Amino acid sequence: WLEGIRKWYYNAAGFNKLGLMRDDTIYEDDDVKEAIRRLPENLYNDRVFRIKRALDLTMRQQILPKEQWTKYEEDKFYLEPYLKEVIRERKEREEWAK
Amino acid sequence: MTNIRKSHPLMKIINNAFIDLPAPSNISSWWNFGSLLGICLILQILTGLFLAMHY
Amino acid sequence: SHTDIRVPDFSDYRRAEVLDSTKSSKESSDAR
Amino acid sequence: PQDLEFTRLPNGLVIASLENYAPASRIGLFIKAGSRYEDSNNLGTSHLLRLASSLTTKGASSFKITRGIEAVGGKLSVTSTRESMAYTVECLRDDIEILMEFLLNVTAAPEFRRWEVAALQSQLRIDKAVAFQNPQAQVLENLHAAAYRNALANSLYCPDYRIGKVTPDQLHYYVQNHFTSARMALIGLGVSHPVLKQVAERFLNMRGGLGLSGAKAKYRGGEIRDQNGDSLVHAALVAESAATGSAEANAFSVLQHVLGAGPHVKRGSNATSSLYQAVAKGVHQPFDVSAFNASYSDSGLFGIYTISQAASAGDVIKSAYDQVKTIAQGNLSNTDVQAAKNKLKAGYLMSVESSEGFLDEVGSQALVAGSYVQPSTVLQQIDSVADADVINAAKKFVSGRKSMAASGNLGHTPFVDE
Amino acid sequence: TLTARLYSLLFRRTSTFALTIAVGALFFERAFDQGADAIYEHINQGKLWKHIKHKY
Amino acid sequence: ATYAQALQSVPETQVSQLDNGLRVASEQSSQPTCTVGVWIDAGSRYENEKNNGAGYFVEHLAFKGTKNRPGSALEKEVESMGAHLNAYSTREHTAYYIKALSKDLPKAVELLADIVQNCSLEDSQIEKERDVILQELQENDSSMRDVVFDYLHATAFQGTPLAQSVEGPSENVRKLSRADLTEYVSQHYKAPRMVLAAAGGVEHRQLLDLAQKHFSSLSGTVPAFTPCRFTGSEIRHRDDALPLAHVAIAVEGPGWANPDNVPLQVANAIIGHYDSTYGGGTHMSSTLASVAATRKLCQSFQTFNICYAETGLLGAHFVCDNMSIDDMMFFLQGQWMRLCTSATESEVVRGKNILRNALVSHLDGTTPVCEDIGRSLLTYGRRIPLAEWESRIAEVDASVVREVCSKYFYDQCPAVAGLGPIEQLPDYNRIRSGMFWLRF
Amino acid sequence: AALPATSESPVLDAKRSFLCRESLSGQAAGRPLVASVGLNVPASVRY
Amino acid sequence: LSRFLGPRYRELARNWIPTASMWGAVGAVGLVWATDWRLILDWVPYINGKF
Amino acid sequence: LETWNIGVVLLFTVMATAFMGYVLPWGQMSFWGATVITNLLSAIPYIGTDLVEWIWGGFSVDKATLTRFFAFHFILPFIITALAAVHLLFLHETGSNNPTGISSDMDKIPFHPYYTIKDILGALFMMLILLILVLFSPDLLGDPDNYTPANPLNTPPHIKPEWYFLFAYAILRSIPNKLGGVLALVASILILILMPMLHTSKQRSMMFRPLSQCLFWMLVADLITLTWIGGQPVEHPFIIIGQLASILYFLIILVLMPITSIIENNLLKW
Ligand code: HEM
Ligand code: HEM
Repeated sequence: WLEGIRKWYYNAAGFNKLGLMRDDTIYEDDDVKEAIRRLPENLYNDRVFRIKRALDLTMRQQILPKEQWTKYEEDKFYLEPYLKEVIRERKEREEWAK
Repeated sequence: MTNIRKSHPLMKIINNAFIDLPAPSNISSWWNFGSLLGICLILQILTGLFLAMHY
Repeated sequence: SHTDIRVPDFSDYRRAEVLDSTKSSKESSDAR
Repeated sequence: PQDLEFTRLPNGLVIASLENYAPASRIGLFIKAGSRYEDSNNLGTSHLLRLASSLTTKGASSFKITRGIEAVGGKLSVTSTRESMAYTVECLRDDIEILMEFLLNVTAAPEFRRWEVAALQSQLRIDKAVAFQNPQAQVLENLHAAAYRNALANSLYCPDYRIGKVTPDQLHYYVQNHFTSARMALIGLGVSHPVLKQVAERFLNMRGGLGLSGAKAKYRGGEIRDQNGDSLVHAALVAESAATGSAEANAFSVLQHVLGAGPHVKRGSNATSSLYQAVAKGVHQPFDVSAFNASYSDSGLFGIYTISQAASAGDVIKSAYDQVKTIAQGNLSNTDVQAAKNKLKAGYLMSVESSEGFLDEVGSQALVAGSYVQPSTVLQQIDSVADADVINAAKKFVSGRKSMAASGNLGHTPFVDE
Repeated sequence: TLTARLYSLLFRRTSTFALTIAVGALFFERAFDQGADAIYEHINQGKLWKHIKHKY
Repeated sequence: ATYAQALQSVPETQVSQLDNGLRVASEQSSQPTCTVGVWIDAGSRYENEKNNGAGYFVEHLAFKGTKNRPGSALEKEVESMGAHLNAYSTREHTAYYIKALSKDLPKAVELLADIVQNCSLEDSQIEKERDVILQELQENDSSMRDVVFDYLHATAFQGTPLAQSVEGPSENVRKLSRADLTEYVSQHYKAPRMVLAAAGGVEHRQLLDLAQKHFSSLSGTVPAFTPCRFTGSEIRHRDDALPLAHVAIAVEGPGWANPDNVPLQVANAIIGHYDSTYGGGTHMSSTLASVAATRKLCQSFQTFNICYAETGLLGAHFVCDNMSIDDMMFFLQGQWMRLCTSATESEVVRGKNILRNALVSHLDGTTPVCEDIGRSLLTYGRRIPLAEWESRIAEVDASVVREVCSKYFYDQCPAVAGLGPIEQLPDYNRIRSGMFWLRF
Repeated sequence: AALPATSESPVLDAKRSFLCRESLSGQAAGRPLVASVGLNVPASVRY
Repeated sequence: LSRFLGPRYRELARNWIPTASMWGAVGAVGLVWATDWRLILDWVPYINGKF
Repeated sequence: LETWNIGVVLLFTVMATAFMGYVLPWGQMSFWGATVITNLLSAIPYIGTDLVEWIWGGFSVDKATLTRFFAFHFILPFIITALAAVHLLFLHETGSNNPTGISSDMDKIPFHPYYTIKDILGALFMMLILLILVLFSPDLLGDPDNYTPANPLNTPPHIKPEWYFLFAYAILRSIPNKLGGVLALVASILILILMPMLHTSKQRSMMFRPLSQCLFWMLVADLITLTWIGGQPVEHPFIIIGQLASILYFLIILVLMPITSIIENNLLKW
């Protein structure tokens, strides 16, 4: 089963122990910066507090209680469509440039 | 009418690099080894110079 | 009053190739 | 060069095409979507909509529209009046399909993305400040605000407080309620009629109906005065006249050209302008005066526009108004009305010389009247206007309630009542 | 003129300007050293080892 | 039509000549209105320092009365038929034209001949127009673009009559007499230097009969034109009270009849234009336009190709705040260099499309066509058809653009005008160094 | 578009002054104002 | 790479190839001159006398 | 990028400084280590031997080499000081990364009270370790043979460079070819310049990447293996061990780490 491996890897990655979603952990390049800039404000504020809490947690070398961990089946890929659209625009500019 | 630490041209840059610099609240012990290196450098220049007084 | 503004004569400083106002200055530009 | 072909589809959309065989083609989509369809809650929505072409649509991104229209040397323009919005694409006749797909994406499938819309609020301020560098823009805005209570009272420009607050939902609601087929006319100069029909078939099937039915414009009769110290005073004084396309409206056009409706001769003296001569009899300071005509579907404004020195503002206004009253008293010769008719007819024929002017005339005709009439009919309607019709017209202006808008140092400017 | 031709052929582009400078530096080093050396050995003629070596 | 058949179907400009040498040119349509005018090879470049401004003064007095139509009578006649009388003057050309109904062409033509032939030049009117022209000089001072282009002409063509302004200095305005103006008209308003153009519902045979009935009196069958040296130079007028700075930079570009004009115009279309009221902004194909929109570096920029008979101003004018002039220079000169060395075919294609669109869209209406006919017969001695312009554009590629922009822009001394808060306008040596690339 | 526009648009820039009646002539308004914008053209207003 | 390739970038390559090869000749001559590399310098007629 | 590249430059310069300084005592190990690592430069084609003899100032490592090495060793740490200043200048353009790999601008703190005291305690701990070394085992990390004066006519039976070169030494001793050995030794540090181009993960840090952590600690263990092997003679077991260790060193950085990051991306459904 591919999803067994996927849920195993999601547990082992351990950003759920900090209350983070997957899209919270993405490396922030220019595409991702524009994607975060296009978020609706409620999602942006949720992202900001989640990340601040995780930074506060790792500052103490602590993790959340297991009840508060992000469940694998409840991870919202909130940033995925904005990133896909940003990347589509970049790819279109490059196709024009050739 | 101003804080010297922020107005004075040399204190301005010292302040921005080592006092009022925004640093992440959660960088661990692995982030200490930058300053350690800067200290090591300094130590090597000090002892070395005093070695150079006799070598 | 901006039509009252004339560039002063620069003849004293000009290279001999461009002292005449009636001549194309391209014809000496490369040489200059 | 063929004849104008005009048809109206079952969805109520009008399509009119004239293939003149000119190297360039010009396509305009004309919509009943001016600022008269705003209410007090969405003021400035249509101004941002005017600025909103070249944003991302369902069929083409913003970059795609900008780059792909500039690739063919093309032009995309949006021109608004208080009652209409015209979207025009102009290019060479070989590239009209690309421009028409762009135009149809812009008008029928707009996306109004929240970040692009929030990055467009700054051009409301820029655009309005550039327009307000002309002192007449705000005087005409105030004249409409003071002449009307609700609908035509709305500015072509966004309220300052509404800048940064026109939401994408307001734009979507606006397009969904005003950009409907029985409110639209696609007019192509330099295209074939079946091509425009296929274009009108691939899109423009929003509702095939009348959208939001805007309110009737209610005459107010108020006065708005804007003291701002400007060296000159711009004053507009109007009464309600008539709706466009009527015998009374034509009488008001003839009256505008009897009184004087702009200069014919460069640096001249406006000798045939009776208003100008009346003002120049006693006012020896620099000035301008014209008759002002503003005809709309359900109403109109006729009056006088004056530009004068602050000190001589009252004298100019009284002089012009008393000349109009003298025409209302039955002092109007046949030669002056013949000259006014000649001015009006020549100006109408000269307005449609350009492709832009002819397209605008055909588009406004298709919206307001739903039918096209050749210039010869327009000219004989001007000819039919009698002397008593002009005398009304002048009486109706004199006896009619007045709305006034002035700007400048108004210490010597009269009020509507004095 | 000659300088117009030189500019049009060798000076207008910076790459060709630089190539002219490089070739000129090579040939200048050769000719300038040759001339300066001849001057120095004429001023000091008979005094140098080279002038007198052929006796030993 | 396929735009190749539409160009081939454009009506032909018909040209004839009177014995006096007056050329008669007309492009006929089926429109019920026409524009008919006289274009004269007369300008400020034909004036010296004592007469400078006389042509503008004569244009001022043109409609103020002739010996046949005193004062307002002429105006009344024009206004009584719905026609529009207009005039303009440049450094090389002068024009008087009427927009009339097609049935008013005889009278219009008559009205023109009188105007060019029999202007009263009455001294009382000369004093009134003296006052008017002084006030208009002060009005022109308020226009920063007009001032910056007068400055550009003054420094680029210093010592030559092309540095002169059209209106002349205000001292000449105060000193010009009736004898000055009568001499100017007698030496410059001649039939061999005039062209009677008409575009619209005008038959050429009828216009020719009108010209033979109204213009045949004119000069039958002499001081005219010396070349104007161009100078790399700068004129900087600093006024930090001005909100925005205007900067105009131009190299010596070709004259009217030079074919290099067609590729150079293409190149200018590659750089394009911009102001802050544009829809496209950051997405514009012009690199400078997109950088100016992204960074808000300027309020506007325009490229220009000003032509005179033998030289011209090829360059750019931009308006920006005090703290961005430098950037605007850097990105503009860079574009010039990028075109001289690495033009690239696709943007040459875009610029060619832009140029064709500009040429076709400009000639919309009787008045632009009448001006095209008159100015074209003055500058080329011919109306160049749009099919020919298309042939000349079609023969442009990136190699051609690279070569011509190299010939005119690369390593050339520009003339520079700065007006306003221009402290950050770069020093002339820095601009001059920006006119070449070390990488290339 | 391909053509630059009779007038480019500086916001925050004084446009022009009118000091004579000859220049003032034609500046009075006679028709309702229209507003025009364009992808690559200066915005205009007309009265 | 993908953002690269294409007709425009190959045309830019062709456009800058003469300048690139000219700078290559400049670097070549300068390197031959600075280090007195006889391996090439022995073939340059007048410079041959320096050895 | 900029601070990482400055750091690579700093690494090379610190290595050059320490190498030239170790010759200054002029013991047997000083002399013969200088001999081996300078003769490594003859493997450069065409200009190699001339480059070595020019660095020597003569036919071998001798008086000229020692005095010039003292001069370069004196001056180089000041160039390092300037490069560390530029390093920090580039770093402060973005601030510091953090262990999560996520931008932390919403949770920044002033440097002074917190990280001045944290850096001071770190310095005290470093001083503790250094002083244990200096005052209890001064010779633990050194070779006894450098207490013998240099003897150009008597090669030490073993010639091992300092321990902090041994990994590279092991890498250079893995491949028989002289020039390929030198190129591998330089590549084992120049490969640090490839880390940004080899990054294929969606996440900046390895905090949430278990398999990349596995590979990272394999790389650390392999570097420890190479240090051990470079300290050992070139003999039967150590040759094959060092060869596989060098291959693993490059095969992790260039191959295994990017593929594993791609697999981790897919496991996260991105
Ligand atoms: C002369 C020796 C060096 C000194 C004095 C030095 C100094 C510093 C200091 C003080 C910091 C900030 C504190 C920290 O995060 O550690 C730092 C960060 C950094 N250094 Fe160094 N450094 C040196 C060598 C290197 C080397 C060899 C590299 C690797 C190529 C490097 C790359 C970095 C990077 C990437 C950072 C930022 C780390 C982060 O924020 O996550 N430096 N350095
Ligand atoms: C980057 C900083 C430095 C490093 C890494 C460094 C490293 C070394 C090393 C490894 C040695 C050989 C130690 C031994 O005998 O076992 C040494 C010796 C020496 N260093 Fe340094 N050094 C540095 C800075 C300096 C400076 C700046 C000077 C001069 C002011 C200096 C002067 C000396 C002297 C004179 C010796 C010879 C005496 C001795 O062996 O202790 N050092 N250095």
